[PDB]
Amino acid sequence: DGPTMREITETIAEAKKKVLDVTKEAQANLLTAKHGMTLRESFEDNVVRFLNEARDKAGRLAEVNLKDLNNVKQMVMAGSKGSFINIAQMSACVGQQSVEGKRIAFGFVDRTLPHFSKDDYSPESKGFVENSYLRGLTPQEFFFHAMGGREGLIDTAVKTAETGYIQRRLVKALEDIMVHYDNTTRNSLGNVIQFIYGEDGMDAAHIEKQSLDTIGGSDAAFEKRYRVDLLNTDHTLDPSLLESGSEILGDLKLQVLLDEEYKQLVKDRKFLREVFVDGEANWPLPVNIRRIIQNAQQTFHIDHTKPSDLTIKDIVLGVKDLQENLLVLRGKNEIIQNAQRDAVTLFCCLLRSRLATRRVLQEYRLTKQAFDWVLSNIEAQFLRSVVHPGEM
Amino acid sequence: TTFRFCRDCNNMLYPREDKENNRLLFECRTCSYVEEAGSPLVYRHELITNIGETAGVVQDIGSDPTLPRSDRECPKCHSRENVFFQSQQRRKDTSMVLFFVCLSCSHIFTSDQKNK
Amino acid sequence: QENERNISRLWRAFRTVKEMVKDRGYFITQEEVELPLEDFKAKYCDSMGRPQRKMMSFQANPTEESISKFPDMGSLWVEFCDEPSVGVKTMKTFVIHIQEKNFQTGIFVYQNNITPSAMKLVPSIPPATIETFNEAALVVNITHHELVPKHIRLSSDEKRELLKRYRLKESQLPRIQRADPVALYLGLKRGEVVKIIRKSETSGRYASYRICM
Amino acid sequence: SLMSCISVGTDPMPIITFLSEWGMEPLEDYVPHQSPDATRVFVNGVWHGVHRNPARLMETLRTLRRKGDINPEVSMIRDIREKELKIFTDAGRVYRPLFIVEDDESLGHKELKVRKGHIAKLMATEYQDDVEEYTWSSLLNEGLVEYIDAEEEESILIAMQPEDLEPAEVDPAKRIRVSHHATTFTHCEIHPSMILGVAASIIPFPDHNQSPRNTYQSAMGKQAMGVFLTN
Amino acid sequence: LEPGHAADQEQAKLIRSAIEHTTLKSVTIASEIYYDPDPRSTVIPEDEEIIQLHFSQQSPWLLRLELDRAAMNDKDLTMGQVGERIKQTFKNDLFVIWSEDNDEKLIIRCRVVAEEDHMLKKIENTMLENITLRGVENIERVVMMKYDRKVPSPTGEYVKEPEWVLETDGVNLSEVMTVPGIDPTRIYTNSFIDIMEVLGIEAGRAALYKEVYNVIASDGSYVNYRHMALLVDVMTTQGGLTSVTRHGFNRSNTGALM
Amino acid sequence: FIKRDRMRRNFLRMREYNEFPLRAIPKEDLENMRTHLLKFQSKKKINPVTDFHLPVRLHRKRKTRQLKVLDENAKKLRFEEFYPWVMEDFYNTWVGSYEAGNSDSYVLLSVEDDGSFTMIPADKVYKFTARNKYATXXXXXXXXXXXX
Amino acid sequence: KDQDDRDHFGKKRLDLAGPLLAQLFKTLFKKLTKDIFRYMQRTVEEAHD
Ligand SMILES: [Zn+2]
Ligand SMILES: [Zn+2]
Repeated sequence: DGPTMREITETIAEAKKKVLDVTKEAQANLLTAKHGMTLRESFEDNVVRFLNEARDKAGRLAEVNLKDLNNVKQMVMAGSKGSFINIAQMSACVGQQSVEGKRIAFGFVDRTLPHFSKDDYSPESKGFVENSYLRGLTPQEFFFHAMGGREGLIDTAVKTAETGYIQRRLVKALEDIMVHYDNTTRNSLGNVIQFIYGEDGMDAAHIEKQSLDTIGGSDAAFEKRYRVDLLNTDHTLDPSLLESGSEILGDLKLQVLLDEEYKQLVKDRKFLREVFVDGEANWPLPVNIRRIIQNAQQTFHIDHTKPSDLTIKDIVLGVKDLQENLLVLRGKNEIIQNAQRDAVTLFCCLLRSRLATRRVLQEYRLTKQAFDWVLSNIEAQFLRSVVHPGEM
Repeated sequence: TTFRFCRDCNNMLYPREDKENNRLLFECRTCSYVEEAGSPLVYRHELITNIGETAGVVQDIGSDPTLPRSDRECPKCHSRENVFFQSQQRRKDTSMVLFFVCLSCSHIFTSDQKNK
Repeated sequence: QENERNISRLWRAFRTVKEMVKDRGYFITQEEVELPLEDFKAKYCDSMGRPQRKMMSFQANPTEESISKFPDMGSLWVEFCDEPSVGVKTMKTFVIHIQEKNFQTGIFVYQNNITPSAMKLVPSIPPATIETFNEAALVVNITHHELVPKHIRLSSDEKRELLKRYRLKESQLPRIQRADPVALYLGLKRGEVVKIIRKSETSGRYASYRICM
Repeated sequence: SLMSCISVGTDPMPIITFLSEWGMEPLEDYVPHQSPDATRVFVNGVWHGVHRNPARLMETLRTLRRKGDINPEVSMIRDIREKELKIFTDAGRVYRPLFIVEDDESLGHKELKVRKGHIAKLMATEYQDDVEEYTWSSLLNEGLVEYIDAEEEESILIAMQPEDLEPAEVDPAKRIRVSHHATTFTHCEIHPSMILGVAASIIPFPDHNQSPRNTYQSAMGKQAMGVFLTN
Repeated sequence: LEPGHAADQEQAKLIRSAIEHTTLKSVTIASEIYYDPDPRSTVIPEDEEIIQLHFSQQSPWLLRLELDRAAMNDKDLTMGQVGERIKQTFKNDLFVIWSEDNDEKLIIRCRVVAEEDHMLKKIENTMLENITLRGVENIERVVMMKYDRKVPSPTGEYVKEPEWVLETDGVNLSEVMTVPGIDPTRIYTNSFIDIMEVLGIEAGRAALYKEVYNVIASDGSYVNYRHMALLVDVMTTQGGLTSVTRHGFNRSNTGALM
Repeated sequence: FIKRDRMRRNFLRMREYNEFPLRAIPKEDLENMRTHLLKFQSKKKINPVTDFHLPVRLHRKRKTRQLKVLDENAKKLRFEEFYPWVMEDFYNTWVGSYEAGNSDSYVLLSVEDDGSFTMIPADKVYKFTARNKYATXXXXXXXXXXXX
Repeated sequence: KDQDDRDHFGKKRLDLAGPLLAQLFKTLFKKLTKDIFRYMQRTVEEAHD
């Protein structure tokens, strides 16, 4: 529209005034460059920054001005073809044409083209294309755009020519490496590269991004979630959650089991604090527990306001009995079981995090057949997520 | 630094220390021509070079069509018709301070507002 | 000035020496390693202010667990040197001193450099060894870095058990060079298998086994 | 490009003979202490001597170059800062024709050398083919168009459109152009569309199209089906 | 830097002033040689003030030089500590004088116990090039950067805490590691070779993995941990770093045909 | 906005002094003597031949059937006279060399006793150089002294 | 002064059929002259017609 075209003209005009002001301050020797660069480098960074800022702002205005009846907006919102840069260069402004990441250098004596003056540092003469593809381009801009196009073609050609050589070196570099029938990655000569493929023994076709609930959350949320007290009123158990809640309260054995589970989760939280120091809880792991829980709730018709028939020993002893069923190595010696525990520690921490008494009795409200079905599905999918021996 | 040449020989005059009268001299090792010293200076390196920025200034610099034109007046003759160009010394750390060249008295006055 | 800075570098290097010897399996208490700088200067520095490295030479005794695991492990004798360039006569006094005191291993720390004749006069008394370390190289312990996992020196029975359970020859294991500052830190020899415990981001605790060249 | 040609080479002897008649001092008589401000003369890279008046000499060589005496394929450059005057008459140089702009006119400002009467006679001869024998050579011998290579292009100021950058001073559908602050326009472009080659000339509105598509079309234009000849 | 001295600019300025290479030529505007036969008395009328102060058999030839005060500021220096450096460089064969910081013109003069000029000119080269005023070798352009660091809060979740981190041009890992004022337990190098040499094979492994992973994440692509781990391990299973070349697996037995 | 292709119909529908004479010396003296020029290279302004002292002396110091290359005339006559002359006494030395390029057009206006002048065309021109001022040399001694 | 640029198109010379056939015809003409003289030397040396 008209007003949008005027807003783009003023947007570019303000950037032109900024480049003229920084240009006058640079010619007056009133601007000191920062550490690491010189005056010309900082000046070019300021000019290029202002021009790209004006081009991006004009592209945003041209994007907002368009309605939903346009087809290019439907193709951009569809995610098939088109982007924001395309409509930003066609509807608003092309932008700054740069060669080798720098402005248009002087191919002549102190000037880019023989059609401008010497010692000209104006953005228009240095490669800025203020026109758009809708109204055509000027010759001094079409020439620089042709330089950028040829540079793009040459760069792509070199990247492909080197990409092929890299591909051959990688293929012929990693070829005679496989996994034998012992879950140990070793080449044809018997040299062991990795004692366990991927340091976990899982194929790259059954891993999904999972969230670790042990480190996530504050300390008040951690103690608010993983503490189910029976003899104390700080984190007591709501008796309306389960049918026998009136008999679970006051039990010392189940409270001791809750103490062991809570201490185990705390040790897992310290371990995760030592392993991942960045603070991220999302990591790729096998077996999706959320889909199993949702399939159990939608399968057994598990809704809200429904007392569960589970207890503390069923969930605690159920998880403890499921942790022993996870097997990747079929050995029975010391080193084999040590590698199995060290290769299953993280997954056991995830299962102990997602399979808490409060999380099942409070939120999930799972029953006996639903919980056992979840255990069988977790063990099953864990037995299907194992990498097959003999894969290249 | 701005050394002289010998007479007839025209060779450079190497410095010779005068131990008798304890004074500097200039000699020619080809012949026996030794003249006195008018200055104790001999050598000057001058690391940071600032000259050459205003190189190539000719009497016919005002007839160059490729050069631009400005409207700033000269501090001497007060002529608004002049031709400006940056430093001729080509280097990475060379500043972009303009050099104004008046088209009347041929004076070279710069545009630096910090140091003049 | 430079004297206090050299005392500080010698103190951090000496602490690194105590940590290195403690990691080898010798009995050095925690309070002996965590000795402050003011006490070290109040012990091994004269009234003028210059430190005395001849008094810093001490003896290391293996722990009970190290003897129980390695019955052939003996005591250690740690010496330094006040000379900037270690001569051959000082090295002769070190070797003869080790032969008199009957130590299984030895550690000699130099300041700048040692003559090549002394370095040649090192494998003279089998099966005893001598570890020559630089004072400027032991300023910082490399095992306290984040990119350096944990290393444990195995025994012969555990090596044969590893090669028997994994069905491997000694050449099929990942090899580690003797020139490794880690191998020099632990003082490894030819045919010794070490275990590397590293904290992976896909299993939490990954173990590896290497063997020296 | 569509108006680009290759030089063929002439004879530098008449020029060297003509320079010494106006006081061109030979090189062997040169003394830098007696003539420091002398301008060096170069003919095909050979330093024959200097001259203490490059203004009148350059004006003479240019006036005689526009009249048709000297072959227009010869490109002469006068580097002021370098204080040199290169003369290239060797074969192999690529040049292109451009108009000549004159500042001294009866209107009070700058204007092209070619007028409307020359265009009228030219079109009269073109549509007549009674005739007036007014062709491109007649336009060249009268000093109205000149060839320029890439060496002389360093010392000239070219204007794009004639009736847009020469006179001195808007619908939002037209493209934004530059200004006319520059006064010393020595030459003017015949037409910008001539910078493209043969294959790119078939492209309709290549300004509104990105360059790599112009390249791909310029590559597909060399293999399309058609009629090459009639025989 | 250290967690105790974090978010501090002056401390980072001290560390930068402790490792960044500096030379005598950096501060030198110009130098000039004079013939002044009398050792004590100087013909130059200005420097007489210096002659009056810095005084209260030797060469008749004088070497003199002038420094940039701005260089004395940007690179923190003292005319005193400079003269100290030269005196402890050439020892006693070259007598030395230097002007005060108060002097609006920084002056340094030196003499010695055929012509003396050539000897002085040799000493000039030694002065400019072979004198390093401060900082360890192969370190330039130390850039202060505010990097946010995720560190655990005592409230149970991580918090971004900006700290000053020193980016560095050039490389010298061993020397930089020993300097006091930084964490010797934390330091990285873009050249994994140095990490291999100094910190050993395991550090070389992890560093290699970081280098590969970097290019992948820079391209804006995701690759599973398994593949990169396998690749890195293969390059390190024979000890050290092994090239991926035709000189990196065709120089070790695998069968003549392979 | 369209290509105007109907221009054929539009163009078809639109169209005190002192005078002294000069003389040429008879060619007999030109056949007897050849006039050459002298130019010194010692920077000293004066240097006349009277100060050059006496006695001034200027003197010049089996196969079957095969193939020859060729050569021309004036270049051969100038190539065979490869012995430069020298002027000395019995000491100052001046050795001249050819100039060649300064031939072209050079006319001499020798002034006689009367105001008239005698014009003589210049044959050649030579540059004399004052040789052996310092008096030193070495050859092999300098070849071995330059190896230090 | 900056380093002399070699990518300046004015410092480049093109070669069409003229220069190419000049080099070619030059070398071929030299070979022709050499062969003719060879026949001359053979004729005068072997003493024939
Ligand atoms: Zn002389
Ligand atoms: Zn003026």
